[PDB]
Amino acid sequence: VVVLSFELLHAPATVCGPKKSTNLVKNKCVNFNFNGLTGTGVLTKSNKKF
Amino acid sequence: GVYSSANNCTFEYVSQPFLMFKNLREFVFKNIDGYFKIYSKHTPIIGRDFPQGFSALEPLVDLPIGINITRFQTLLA
Repeated sequence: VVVLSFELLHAPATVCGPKKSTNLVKNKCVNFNFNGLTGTGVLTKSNKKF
Repeated sequence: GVYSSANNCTFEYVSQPFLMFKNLREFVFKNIDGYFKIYSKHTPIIGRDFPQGFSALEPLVDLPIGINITRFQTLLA
């Protein structure tokens, strides 16, 4: 027998289920979610340097 | 490098930057809502202490620890 506590706590903690990622699509109007940042738009290759 | 004693270890983190005529080593250490954040930058030194010019510190690590910090001590060799 295996028993999983899943206790939870006040402190911030990152244990989480894996998030699946789809394939990327550019130059079309799509909905998107990039690491929690969500929105709607057309994604194109950028010349900006981060 | 002798160290002494500790128990019930909670969090570990290794070698994000691996290492961090002279260089100024600037660090900012802050603890906000349980996340311990370290920002740092290296500035070349040419014999003038604190080289002048604006220089901003980039983020180094962000540790979701939740530790309560009220005091700290610097460990010297």
